[PDB]
Amino acid sequence: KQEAHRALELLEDYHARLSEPQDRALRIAIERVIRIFKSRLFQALLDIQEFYELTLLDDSKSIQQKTAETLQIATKWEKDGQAVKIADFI
Amino acid sequence: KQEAHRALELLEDYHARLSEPQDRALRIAIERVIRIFKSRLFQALLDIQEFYELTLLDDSKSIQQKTAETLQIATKWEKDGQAVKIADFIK
Repeated sequence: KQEAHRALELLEDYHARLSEPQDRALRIAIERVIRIFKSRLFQALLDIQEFYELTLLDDSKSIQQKTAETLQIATKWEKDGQAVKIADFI
Repeated sequence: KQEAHRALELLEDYHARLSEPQDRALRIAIERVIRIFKSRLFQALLDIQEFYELTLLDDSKSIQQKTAETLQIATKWEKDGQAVKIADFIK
């Protein structure tokens, strides 16, 4: 139970088993959750891809510079639980 | 290539090839990226697990109430997905 790596798998399976017409509104709402979650995951993975490209693959940057940039990215992620993040900002 | 689903794999491979002593500080910094990224993914997965438990598994909630809750969590997560950081507080 509650194997974190399976969380999305289980949500998808719950969706698949929701096949009665009186349950259809819930089914469509869960599809929206699934889409939104996979978009979050995709953006996270692009954070890695963009770091890999801007920093690690750029042979013009010194090891020192690459190290600094590498530390900076992880610090941002580490601080996100205490971050003030404003939806639909100016 | 840049296939998103393999982005962490490629980073793991770069780490593995970064074996010279002058590059060791960068290797250790990359270990920290990998650790922190995995924590981010775990926490995201727990956001699903927590919704699944609280809403979908609770047979005492009507389909209507589960639907309402599911819609609200999508609205919230959509706002979160585009929110911009302005500050963080120590602690």
